[PDB]
Amino acid sequence: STSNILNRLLVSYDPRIRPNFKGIPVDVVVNIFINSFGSIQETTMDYRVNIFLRQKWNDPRLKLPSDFRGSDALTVDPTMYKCLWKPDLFFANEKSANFHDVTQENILLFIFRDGDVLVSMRLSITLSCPLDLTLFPMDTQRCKMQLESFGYTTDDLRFIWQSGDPVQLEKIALPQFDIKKEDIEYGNCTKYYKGTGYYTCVEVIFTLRRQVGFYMMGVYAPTLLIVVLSWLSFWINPDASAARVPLGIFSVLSLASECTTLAAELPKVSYVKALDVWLIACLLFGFASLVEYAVVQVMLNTAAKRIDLYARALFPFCFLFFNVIYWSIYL
Amino acid sequence: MSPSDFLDKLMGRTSGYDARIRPNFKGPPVNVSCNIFINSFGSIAETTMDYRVNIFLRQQWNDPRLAYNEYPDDSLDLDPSMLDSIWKPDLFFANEKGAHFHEITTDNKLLRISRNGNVLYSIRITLTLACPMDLKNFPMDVQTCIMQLESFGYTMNDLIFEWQEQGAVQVADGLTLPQFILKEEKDLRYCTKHYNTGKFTCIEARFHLERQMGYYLIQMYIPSLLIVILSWISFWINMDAAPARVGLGITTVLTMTTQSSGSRASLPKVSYVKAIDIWMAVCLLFVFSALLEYAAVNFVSRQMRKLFIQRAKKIDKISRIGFPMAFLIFNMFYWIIYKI
Amino acid sequence: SPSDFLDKLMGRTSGYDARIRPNFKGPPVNVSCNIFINSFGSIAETTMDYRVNIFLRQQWNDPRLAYNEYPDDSLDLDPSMLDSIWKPDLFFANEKGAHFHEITTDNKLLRISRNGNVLYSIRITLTLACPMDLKNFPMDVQTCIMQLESFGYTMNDLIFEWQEQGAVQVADGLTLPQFILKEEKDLRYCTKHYNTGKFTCIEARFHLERQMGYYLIQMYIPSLLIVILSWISFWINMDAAPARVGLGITTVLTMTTQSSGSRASLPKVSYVKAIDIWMAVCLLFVFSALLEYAAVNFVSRQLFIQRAKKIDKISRIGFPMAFLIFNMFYWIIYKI
Amino acid sequence: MSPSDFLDKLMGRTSGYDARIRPNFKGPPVNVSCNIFINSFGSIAETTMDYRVNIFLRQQWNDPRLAYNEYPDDSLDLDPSMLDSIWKPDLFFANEKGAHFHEITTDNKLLRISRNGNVLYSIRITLTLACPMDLKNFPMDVQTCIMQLESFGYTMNDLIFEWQEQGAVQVADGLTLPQFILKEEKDLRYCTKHYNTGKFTCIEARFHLERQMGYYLIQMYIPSLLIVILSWISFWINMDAAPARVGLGITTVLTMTTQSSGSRASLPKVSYVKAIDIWMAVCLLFVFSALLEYAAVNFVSKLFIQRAKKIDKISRIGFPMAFLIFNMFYWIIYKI
Amino acid sequence: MSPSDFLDKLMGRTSGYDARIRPNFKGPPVNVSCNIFINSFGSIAETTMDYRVNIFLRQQWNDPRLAYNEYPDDSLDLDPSMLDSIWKPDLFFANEKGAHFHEITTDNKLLRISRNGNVLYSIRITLTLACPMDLKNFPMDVQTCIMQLESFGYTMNDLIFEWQEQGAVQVADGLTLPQFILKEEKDLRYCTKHYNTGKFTCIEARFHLERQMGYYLIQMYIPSLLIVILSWISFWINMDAAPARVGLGITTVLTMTTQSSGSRASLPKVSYVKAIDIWMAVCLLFVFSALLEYAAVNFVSRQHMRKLFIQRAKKIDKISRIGFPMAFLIFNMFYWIIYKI
Ligand SMILES: *[C@@H]1O[C@H](CO)[C@@H](O)[C@H](O)[C@H]1NC(C)=O
Ligand SMILES: *[C@@H]1O[C@H](CO)[C@@H](O)[C@H](O)[C@H]1NC(C)=O
Ligand SMILES: *[C@@H]1O[C@H](CO)[C@@H](O)[C@H](O)[C@H]1NC(C)=O
Ligand SMILES: *[C@@H]1O[C@H](CO)[C@@H](O)[C@H](O)[C@H]1NC(C)=O
Ligand SMILES: CCCCCCCCCCC
Ligand SMILES: CCCCCCCCCCC
Ligand SMILES: CCCCCCCCCCC
Ligand SMILES: CCCCCCCCCCC
Ligand SMILES: CCCCCCCCCCC
Ligand SMILES: CCCCCCCCCCC
Ligand SMILES: CCCCCCCCCC
Ligand SMILES: CCCCCCCCCC
Ligand SMILES: CCCCCCCCCC
Ligand SMILES: CCCCCCCCC
Ligand SMILES: CCCCCCCCC
Ligand SMILES: CCCCCCCCC
Ligand SMILES: CCCCCCCCC
Ligand SMILES: CCCCCCCC
Ligand SMILES: CCCCCCCC
Ligand SMILES: CCCCCCC
Ligand SMILES: CCCCCCC
Ligand SMILES: CCCCCCC
Ligand SMILES: CCCCCCC
Ligand SMILES: CCCCCCC
Ligand SMILES: CCCCCCC
Ligand SMILES: CCCCCC
Ligand SMILES: CCCCCC
Ligand SMILES: CCCCCC
Ligand SMILES: CCCCCC
Ligand SMILES: CCCCCC
Ligand SMILES: CCCCCC
Ligand SMILES: CCCCCC
Ligand SMILES: CCCCCC
Ligand SMILES: CCCCCC
Ligand SMILES: CCCCCC
Ligand SMILES: CCCCCC
Ligand SMILES: CCCCCC
Ligand SMILES: CCCCCC
Repeated sequence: STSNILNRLLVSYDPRIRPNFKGIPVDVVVNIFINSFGSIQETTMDYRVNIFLRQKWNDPRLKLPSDFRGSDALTVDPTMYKCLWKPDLFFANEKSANFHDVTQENILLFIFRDGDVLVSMRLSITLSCPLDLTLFPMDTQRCKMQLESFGYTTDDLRFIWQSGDPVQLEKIALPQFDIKKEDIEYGNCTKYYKGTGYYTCVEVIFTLRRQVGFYMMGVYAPTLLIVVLSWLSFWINPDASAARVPLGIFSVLSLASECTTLAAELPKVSYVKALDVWLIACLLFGFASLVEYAVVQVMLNTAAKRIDLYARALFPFCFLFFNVIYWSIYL
Repeated sequence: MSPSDFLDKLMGRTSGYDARIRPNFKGPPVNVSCNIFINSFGSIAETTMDYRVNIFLRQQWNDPRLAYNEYPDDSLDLDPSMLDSIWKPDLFFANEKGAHFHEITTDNKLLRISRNGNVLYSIRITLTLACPMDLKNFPMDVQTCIMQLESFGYTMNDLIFEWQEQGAVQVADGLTLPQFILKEEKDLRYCTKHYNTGKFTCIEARFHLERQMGYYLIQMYIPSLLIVILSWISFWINMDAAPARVGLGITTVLTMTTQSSGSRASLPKVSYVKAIDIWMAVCLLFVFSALLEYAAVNFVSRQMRKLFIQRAKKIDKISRIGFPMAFLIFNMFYWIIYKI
Repeated sequence: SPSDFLDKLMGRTSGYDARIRPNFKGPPVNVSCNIFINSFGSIAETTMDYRVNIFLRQQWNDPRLAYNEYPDDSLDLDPSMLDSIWKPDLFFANEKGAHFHEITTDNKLLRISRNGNVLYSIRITLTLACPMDLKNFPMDVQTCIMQLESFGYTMNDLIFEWQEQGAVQVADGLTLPQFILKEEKDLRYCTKHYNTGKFTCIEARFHLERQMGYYLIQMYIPSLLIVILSWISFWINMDAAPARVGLGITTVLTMTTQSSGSRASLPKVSYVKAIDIWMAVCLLFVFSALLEYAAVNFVSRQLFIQRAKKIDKISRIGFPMAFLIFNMFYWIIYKI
Repeated sequence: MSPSDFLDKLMGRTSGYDARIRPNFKGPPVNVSCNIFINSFGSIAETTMDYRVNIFLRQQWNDPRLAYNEYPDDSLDLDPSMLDSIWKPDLFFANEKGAHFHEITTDNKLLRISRNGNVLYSIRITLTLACPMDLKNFPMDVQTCIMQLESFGYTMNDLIFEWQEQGAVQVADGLTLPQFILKEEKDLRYCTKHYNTGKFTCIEARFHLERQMGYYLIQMYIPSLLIVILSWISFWINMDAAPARVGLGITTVLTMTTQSSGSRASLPKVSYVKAIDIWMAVCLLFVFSALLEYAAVNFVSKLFIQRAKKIDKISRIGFPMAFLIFNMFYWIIYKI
Repeated sequence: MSPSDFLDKLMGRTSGYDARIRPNFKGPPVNVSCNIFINSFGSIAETTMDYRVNIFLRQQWNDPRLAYNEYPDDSLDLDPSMLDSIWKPDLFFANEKGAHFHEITTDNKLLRISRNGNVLYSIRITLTLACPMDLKNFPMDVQTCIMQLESFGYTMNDLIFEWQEQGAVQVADGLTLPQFILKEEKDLRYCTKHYNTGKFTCIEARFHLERQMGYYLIQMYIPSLLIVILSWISFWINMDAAPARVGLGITTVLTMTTQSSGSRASLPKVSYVKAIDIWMAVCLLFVFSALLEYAAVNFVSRQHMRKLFIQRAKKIDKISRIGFPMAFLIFNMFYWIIYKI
């Protein structure tokens, strides 16, 4: 009849035996369709991808009978994969992954004439990638996606990327990142857990380049404005303490508060980053401005005009020199 | 005519109904007319670019092997404990970003088999959909968030989705939202996907969402206007009060910096320039230029000795009469642009 | 035997099809409901929702469940068998998320009476959603409701009604932070008219008043202190221009910080709240104090001393009365 | 002998053990002696007024139809994967506010059927219980948080709950907490409640939690004493000048306000006044009163100079004594 | 012959294998050798005092009634779908504080029955264990967070847990942690519990975790040092600038108060005094003393036809100016030498 073909195929078909039980390992090809790439969270060293994971192997026990109509493809319901052997492909970077069943369990299953199967189930994997926060506002992170088997050694199961396009993203447009080209290198990733054997592994590496725009609008402009404010504080030179000290005080305090606030979000990594270097240098320039005013006061309490003229001449030059060096080094 | 016998005869053991083959198998694809009902909208997060909708998805296909002749009724009602033994479409929201059913005191499914073969099916889902936002005109944007109904198990030639002709997207009567206000017209386009494994079906609805201007306007424009007027009254003070003018300028600069930092902190770390960012930058620039022109006047007054004081007072008067005019010009120029 | 009685009443040797309503092809079976609020609380403002831990009960009439062996009238049963009985499928129209409770066993109760009445009491935990009106935010009177509503049948097949006496019971020790629950609880009707037919619905209203103590103290006393600080800023020598302008500065900064905190503690609603007006008026008073001092300085710098002192004195004797009259009007309008 | 056959005969398919009817049916009720074992207490969330406990709830009733004579052993241990086919008590926590089992590598249950019929049952739950808290003496409070074990399906006439006679509530030896400390003596009373549907048995245990002063004491009181000493030193300046007196004073008030905001940011929106609030307000009042005194002295300021200096001296001598009297009175009030 | 027949004969319908009785029933207890494989640490929170670990628990007991002889292979591999029908140990973590399995595209179990009867069993767990921390030397502390494998359903005389002799706790190759850095030596003590019901076996491993000082050092010591130098440059000014110096002192005192308040935002409300609270208190005290000495100098200068008051005020200013920095250096040396040993 209609379903009698699949009933005949699955009768006497033990789902607890892999294809070619005593023969060669089954070659499973893997294809990934990134439906939506999520936002990477620097706080917890992780991001949330949403993929249409696809697998395709050869099962000789599932050859379609010669009485089957239709050219090649025999699609079945999503509620029938329970009776078919499936590779135990799991993600080695997952933190808390999830299935997807909004109306029915989202799993597709094609069967061809030669016995090939195609499971294209949908996942919501939440990977974790260790970031490198050196050169923080201008960095290019590489976040991975490791797929590997669990219960079968290399003698039984192995994963090979599809010869076409293993990744088929079309439009992503991350809020603060942009991915253009990625490498599928380390194709082979086979791990060797001690005393257990060789386990197949495949790996995809992305290149999450970070856009500078927000940070160039976030700290660069306010900090430059405060430094120029300190410069014009040099400019007046009224020798009035109540009008000259508060400018340097406000510059130093604003730099300190801005640094603390902007660093209160990133993960507590322990090494100097570009943002910290910039903040420290600008805060040091403000403090040096205040020390310059102090030395003017002590020398005036050879004249203060000469030293003030020298300062007004040299601090803008020194700041421009530092800015050029910083941008050239970090770009 | 016992109800127990009739249900078993129509589906189950003594029926011959295989709930694994689609209606009209090996033939034309089966249409699935869909019509959602927005029970409760809202929870429009900005950071995660997602909104939570509580729909009531309905769909009615045509299964020819479910027709009955015993009961004279046409709109026969069935059990939410029975529809697990009949074939159903498997539409999934392509941007669901997480979803869950609802089960309180019983499941939340409705089944209604018609006389000819039409089968109504209405479940209650609570999606948390994802829609990318364009925050260029952030305080006055008109967002467009969408949902994409689409199956997962069949090909284009096996299962057709269409919207209902009349009244496809209904809305709860007393629905209201914070901030945004939901429009009346809802576009119903086609979103048919071409994946690597064949052409698949995709029907989508568009909800056009405006943004109310009250909270943003008040809480991030009135303080800015007040601080700018404070800078102007800093202009309108004695020239000799150097510490007073310096302190007032410093306070205005600090207030603008803090307000800009606070305004930037409620939105995702987007790259481009927003609409409120231009306003905050211009206000900060005006405050800084005000303090800088005070600094220039103070420098000029120091370095004909009497002529320098006269020109310093002239510059101060020109500033006090011109700045406010320039700010008014900027205000009109800005408001006329972001309202068109 | 008790096992044989249960088997013949329900299950294998019973013939009870647990899929057909009682009184089929006839009048609808009314289901009398009565909740019992075990523990209220967790009224969040940002998410515009509250959590209630109800002890829902309902008792319909099933004619095909009568028994004659036991002389007892209220025969109690095992919560592991009430899954083989037709049950109403009521759902909360604004549940926004809910779950059962299963600790050490399920948390259901079944009790079949002699004539056929069947009690059914489960312990659910809802997090219901209620739209709020924050116009009079420090002194608002919320009205958050729950809507019991059927989903399976049309009105002609299932009707929901409340009990005549004690429909909504409240735990004796039920206490809340901030809000205090009223005593009267309205029991209205919410008959829905969907596109698929009429579905029965019953709703209960909880009148929730808000205690004014914490809000009063925290965001009213500092405002009065800052206003009095500006008033004593009037009470200082005219020559102390830097001191007066700095004190005006710190008053303005304190008002700005407090306004930012108050606006950030609440959801970003479009309209103006009752406390935002207070903050705005206090900030306007402080800003006008700074403005009038600058005006006095300008007049004095340009007989001028006498008129400047007269302006200062009239300001010092005039703003306190204006603030008092504003306070009286505000409190009389927002307490009626 | 076949243990499989013995188990099947005792219960299961070929046993006739209907696991849906209470032991001693239509007869006397069965006591369920309970004795918990707190593995890990803590997480005293003050904002949400709840705490998390990880108990090892145990209970042992008497089932006459489980008596066996085949095996010679008495304390026969069973498999935690097959105890779902016997009668089990259905106690629930009346204020659980959500709870879940633990299933790691296997279920976390234990079963032990004695020879006479005693059946041990020890599951591993993780509750997050709810206890209303009273914060009148906020830093020196003695909280009382409780857990209410209570049955759900059966009536008081069909069931009795009792605690174990000796060592009812055991505590892990290495248990420790931040902030609070768990007392050794615990109260175990009865909570037999009368719902609308009948009397349900209930047993509750009381946990007494003191509060360590260490963090609060230091970080909320030592800065206050330092600022008060600073204000006294501000008194100890001569005619000096504006900054000497005003400045010292201007910092003092500014820091004591910072102290205010700090003591404020960590508690729920409670209405009545806390205990730390009284101290913080009095410290702010002393700073403000010192500033007001300084002002009045400045307003007064050769005979007027003499009286102003005498007022300053009597202030510098009297204010420390008044502060000491207030401190002693406050501490005696809050330490009795 | 038939693999399906072999599987059914070994366990299932035609087997007689009851998966409810422990191996060596009514005999010696069955030892279960355990060895975890830490895949990744992370999320070592201070607020809740817990750390999330993604372990790869393995164990191997001896089941006599699983022996086979027809197949020549010794390390016969089975599926993670049919291991539910065999007896398994029920070890639980005494301080798991919540945990869950991993189920993606399948389960994440493994079954490997050896020739003699040894049965490997390697599931993938994601624990969030609870470890009470000691924050005395908070920026320079060394933690010791532990996990305790322990059986619950059986008795010490019916189930004993032991670690493998060689390679008991493996570590992922490229494993790294933010903040903390993991040591190499890990202790393996014993944990035999004595509950009310009797003796239950338990075995624990200790992970020694040091803390990196980079982030804390930079962004909670550099601002304090800079503010102290700010007080010093306030010292380095003439005494006529009374409003300027008093304003700077006010700002610095407020800054130290705010920084000390922001110190405790990310730490639990622990009772005793920490390591860095002493540093913050000393910095606040130094700023406070700077303002205090300015007040004293103003008092001395204004106490005044003699210039001796001005001369002694200038001497006081100079001696404090040259002395404070030395006192700060002495305090810094003492603090570092006593908190780095
Ligand atoms: C990967 O290396 C492993 C280990 O030698 C080997 O078994 C396997 O053939 C290799 N596979 C690929 C894809 O190169
Ligand atoms: C709708 O159903 C009919 C009958 O099965 C089919 O012929 C038609 O192709 C389907 N929809 C479309 C327009 O493809
Ligand atoms: C304890 O259990 C027995 C069982 O028959 C019952 O009669 C008695 O009332 C229960 N309560 C007491 C007194 O412990
Ligand atoms: C487990 O080791 C103990 C200790 O020697 C021993 O009694 C027992 O024989 C071992 N396991 C077996 C084989 O039952
Ligand atoms: C997307 C380019 C942004 C360039 C920098 C803009 C700075 C604006 C603010 C200047 C004070
Ligand atoms: C209904 C529109 C309301 C717009 C905001 C009005 C604010 C008025 C007060 C400003 C201080
Ligand atoms: C962990 C190494 C610490 C080295 C000493 C740092 C001293 C910093 C303060 C210098 C004044
Ligand atoms: C983790 C290495 C830290 C090296 C010292 C950094 C010092 C930065 C501040 C310099 C003023
Ligand atoms: C790990 C090396 C640290 C060197 C000393 C750094 C000092 C930075 C602060 C200088 C004021
Ligand atoms: C002022 C000196 C600060 C650095 C002291 C370093 C002491 C030795 C540390 C060895 C780990
Ligand atoms: C790349 C080395 C950075 C060293 C610390 C920062 C130095 C700042 C100098 C202005
Ligand atoms: C470990 C004992 C702590 C006692 C309270 C805090 C004392 C602080 C002294 C500076
Ligand atoms: C308004 C709160 C009064 C609390 C009791 C009295 C406190 C006296 C402190 C000196
Ligand atoms: C929604 C229109 C707002 C217009 C504001 C104009 C403000 C002019 C100062
Ligand atoms: C056990 C703590 C004692 C704290 C004494 C503080 C004394 C301050 C003057
Ligand atoms: C902290 C800055 C001290 C600057 C001293 C300058 C001395 C010049 C002779
Ligand atoms: C137990 C910690 C003692 C810290 C003493 C610090 C002394 C600094 C002078
Ligand atoms: C991609 C933008 C870089 C801008 C560098 C700074 C130019 C002044
Ligand atoms: C202000 C100088 C910016 C230089 C950017 C780098 C150019 C190669
Ligand atoms: C905004 C300042 C106005 C001053 C007017 C003085 C007459
Ligand atoms: C003064 C600018 C008015 C703009 C009105 C836009 C509707
Ligand atoms: C879109 C850019 C608008 C600039 C306006 C400047 C007044
Ligand atoms: C009901 C609260 C009244 C407060 C009055 C404050 C002056
Ligand atoms: C009912 C409250 C009246 C307050 C009046 C305040 C003047
Ligand atoms: C209890 C230890 C106190 C140390 C104080 C150091 C200043
Ligand atoms: C720190 C800058 C000093 C400049 C002296 C001319
Ligand atoms: C800010 C620019 C200053 C230039 C002085 C020659
Ligand atoms: C896009 C550039 C905007 C500049 C505003 C001053
Ligand atoms: C702010 C502009 C000042 C120009 C002085 C000549
Ligand atoms: C601030 C610039 C001043 C220029 C004087 C000629
Ligand atoms: C905004 C330009 C102001 C110019 C004043 C002279
Ligand atoms: C608000 C505009 C004021 C202008 C004064 C000259
Ligand atoms: C009952 C509230 C009292 C508040 C006193 C400031
Ligand atoms: C409803 C508006 C009230 C305004 C009081 C000043
Ligand atoms: C127990 C605390 C005493 C504090 C005395 C000032
Ligand atoms: C200052 C007196 C404290 C007394 C504590 C019992
Ligand atoms: C004055 C009361 C003293 C109490 C000592 C225990
Ligand atoms: C803390 C510094 C004291 C200096 C005394 C001369």
